[PDB]
Amino acid sequence: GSEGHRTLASTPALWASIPCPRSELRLDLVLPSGQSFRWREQSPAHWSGVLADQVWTLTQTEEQLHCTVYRSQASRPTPDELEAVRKYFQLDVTLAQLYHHWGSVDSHFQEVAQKFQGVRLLRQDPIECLFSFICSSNNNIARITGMVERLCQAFGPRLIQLDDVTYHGFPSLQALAGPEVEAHLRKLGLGYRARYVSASARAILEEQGGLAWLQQLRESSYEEAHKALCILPGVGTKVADCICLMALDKPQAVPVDVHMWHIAQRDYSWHPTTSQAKGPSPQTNKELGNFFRSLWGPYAGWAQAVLFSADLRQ
DNA sequence: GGTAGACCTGGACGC
DNA sequence: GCGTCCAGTCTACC
Ligand SMILES: Nc1nc2nc(Br)[nH]c2c(=O)[nH]1
Ligand SMILES: [Ca+2]
Repeated sequence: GSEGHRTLASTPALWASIPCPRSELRLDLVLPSGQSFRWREQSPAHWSGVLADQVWTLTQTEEQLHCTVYRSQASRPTPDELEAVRKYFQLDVTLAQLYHHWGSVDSHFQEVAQKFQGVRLLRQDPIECLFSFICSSNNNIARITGMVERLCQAFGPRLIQLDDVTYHGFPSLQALAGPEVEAHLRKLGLGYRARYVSASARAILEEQGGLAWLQQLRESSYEEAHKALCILPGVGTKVADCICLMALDKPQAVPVDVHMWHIAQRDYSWHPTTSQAKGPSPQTNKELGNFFRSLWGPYAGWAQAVLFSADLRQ
């Protein structure tokens, strides 16, 4: 009853709502689609994960997003805590206004969007977002998900346990920069990225100026932010774009990967024109990004999130 | 300035 | 049951 993961039905008094129609958000289309890797549908239509250093379970009805938080006396999320959720899902951004616009200038988008509504971008923590995507390169979402879980279990603060699940906060820079981290990460199965994580944490803490340097890029320009991130080991064009779009408030950033290349070729008959290469390469990937920006506008990265999410569900 | 190949690690084929 | 193919970043040499 009071044990295990909560469900809206089981612990009624332990849930607070926030107005949000499925047209503004679809948990099942945002949480497991490769933006954040820390949410799990422990119970049908109920997603659990760490949000703002606390564990939460979320579920939705046609017009409501139901939230419950596990902190001592179990109580309802307060108005402030709920505000943290609104911020995570960037709810001030009207997804219906964006879909209308993109669909107005892109007939193919209008078509896909008609069946994949509620795909918006999570506003993530720079650090969590940075190392999670360092683990993403040349990998698949399912594997990346386990790597990130083992990484947080081994180096992150222990939060609380529900059923046989112990939740952990994302490791700090100091922890990731500690001694022998790479070796431990390799036993955890991160492959060659184990080096990127260790090397990137130290680089940030010992050469770039620490956490302030990262949290800073958020006020800088996409052009600025993207160049800086590429300095870090394991952070190429894609990873840096994912970070700019999902954690540094650069909504025009467009991560270019195998999925976006397939979407470009199959749904737009796109081809590189300013570059000599016929396939993926540093030059062609940059062109594709510009292409999608030119097509969708200022919030091109968000539109990209819709097609990418839709391309996974296949 | 612009490419071939190696990288870790499993699922998903295909024979 | 096995050898490939897949889901980006970094460097050789150009
Ligand atoms: N373009 C793109 N590539 C990605 N890889 C991962 Br893993 N997640 C994403 C994403 O949201 N967009
Ligand atoms: Ca590939």
